[PDB]
Amino acid sequence: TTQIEVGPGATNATINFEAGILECYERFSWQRALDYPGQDRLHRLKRKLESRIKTHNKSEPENKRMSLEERKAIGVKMMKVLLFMDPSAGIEGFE
Amino acid sequence: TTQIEVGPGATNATINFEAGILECYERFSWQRALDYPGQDRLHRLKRKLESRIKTHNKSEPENKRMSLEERKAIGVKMMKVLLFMDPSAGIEGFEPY
Amino acid sequence: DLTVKMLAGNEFQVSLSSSMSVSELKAQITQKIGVHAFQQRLAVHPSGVALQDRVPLASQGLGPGSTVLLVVDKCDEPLSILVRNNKGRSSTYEVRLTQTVAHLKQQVSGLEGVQDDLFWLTFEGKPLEDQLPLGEYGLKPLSTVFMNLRL
Amino acid sequence: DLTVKMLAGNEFQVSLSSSMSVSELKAQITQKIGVHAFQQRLAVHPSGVALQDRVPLASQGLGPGSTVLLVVDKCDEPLSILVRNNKGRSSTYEVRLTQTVAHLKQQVSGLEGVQDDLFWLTFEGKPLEDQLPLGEYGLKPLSTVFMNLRL
Repeated sequence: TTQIEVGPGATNATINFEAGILECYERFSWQRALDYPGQDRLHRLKRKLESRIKTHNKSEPENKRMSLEERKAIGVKMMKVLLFMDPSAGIEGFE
Repeated sequence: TTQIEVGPGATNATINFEAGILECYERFSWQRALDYPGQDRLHRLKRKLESRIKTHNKSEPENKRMSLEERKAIGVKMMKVLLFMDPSAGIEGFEPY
Repeated sequence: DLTVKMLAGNEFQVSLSSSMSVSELKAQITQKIGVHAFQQRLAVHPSGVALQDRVPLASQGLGPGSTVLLVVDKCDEPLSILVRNNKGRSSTYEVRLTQTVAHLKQQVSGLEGVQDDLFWLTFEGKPLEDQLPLGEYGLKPLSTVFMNLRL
Repeated sequence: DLTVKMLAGNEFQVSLSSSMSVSELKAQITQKIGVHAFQQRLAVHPSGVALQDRVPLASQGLGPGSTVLLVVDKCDEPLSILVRNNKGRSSTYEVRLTQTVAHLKQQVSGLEGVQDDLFWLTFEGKPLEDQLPLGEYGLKPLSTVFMNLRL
């Protein structure tokens, strides 16, 4: 429980990161390994996520707006970089 | 909202999977990318998860008993194969594209 | 007789009848747990090397007592195809490879104004079956599906 | 100037003088954003290939106006070390590499019953600095840090 100071750019970053998180929950559920309590955490995160994307998009110009599926792709790349600790996964996540 | 029938072994699978999700939250957090509410969901997950592990470890034999840190290793492995939709070396030895 | 291991580590058996082809293996996995062939990603245990389609399992180091890894990929992402009514008029439909043929026929039915029981779809000569997923037929972006009327 | 790029797009600038060196780049980054050196994983952009601490930045595929990628390896896995008091008695301490030398001294104070400003720690000959993280000294499980008494 130790907080790390961040800047404004972390909001849109977290929305994308957690989009990728959702995409993993979903792929995991395909394996039929996601228990019932776990399936609820999947559905609620999607609910909030869609609520936050809809809220964030309006707060930003149209040319920069992104869909749930568009952010998933960015979040996936980001997660690959963190798991493999290698920008090659990768580059799209910016590093 | 459609559901998926799971099976008894889902409990253990989910603990490890989400243990890997936590490892990703933490690693993301050190990139100064995780906003404050995000860091809250990180720490909540860690608490919940840690209590679930203690509860689940009592019912299983000592050999297959896993701690949060070693479960993480398993969760990230799962995460790797999922992210690539490819068991093919996605977990064992390197292979990033 | 072969062992299929899924992401969670759960296993189940599949006995190969004859050819011992990958296609056959997938067909048995569909019968066993209901995962459509086009959604199955199979690999050798514990090397992780993916199975080769045009090669016999017994050739890839897969004999009795062996274990194959299954990863499921839903393939739920949207694509567009074309359905040609009897007249020759092609019209575009948005679909998902997971949607059933019956589901697609419902779209065609609504657009063409023809009751689903009064027609059947075909792709590359072979009939589409109502209770089967579209992914079953390897439909690609703008593949042409033909509509056939009934008496 | 050099551009440092982090996960999620955040950027900042670094000035390298007089000559280029990886060791210095990391020290520079530490001053700018406060990321400990030992946690820095630097890579060339857009290559993605990791820099090498030995070789200078100009002797690599790197130079002026070029971008580097920073990923932060937390390196906060708990481990145990040994600290030997003035009488030769060694005790174990649970620490993380991301905690400060000052925090380890607080742990040593309480246990050893000695004020922290009345001693300093040394590892492999060199002294440990209050403000620095334990990870800068490359401590390992059951490493032996020595206690030294002031006057």
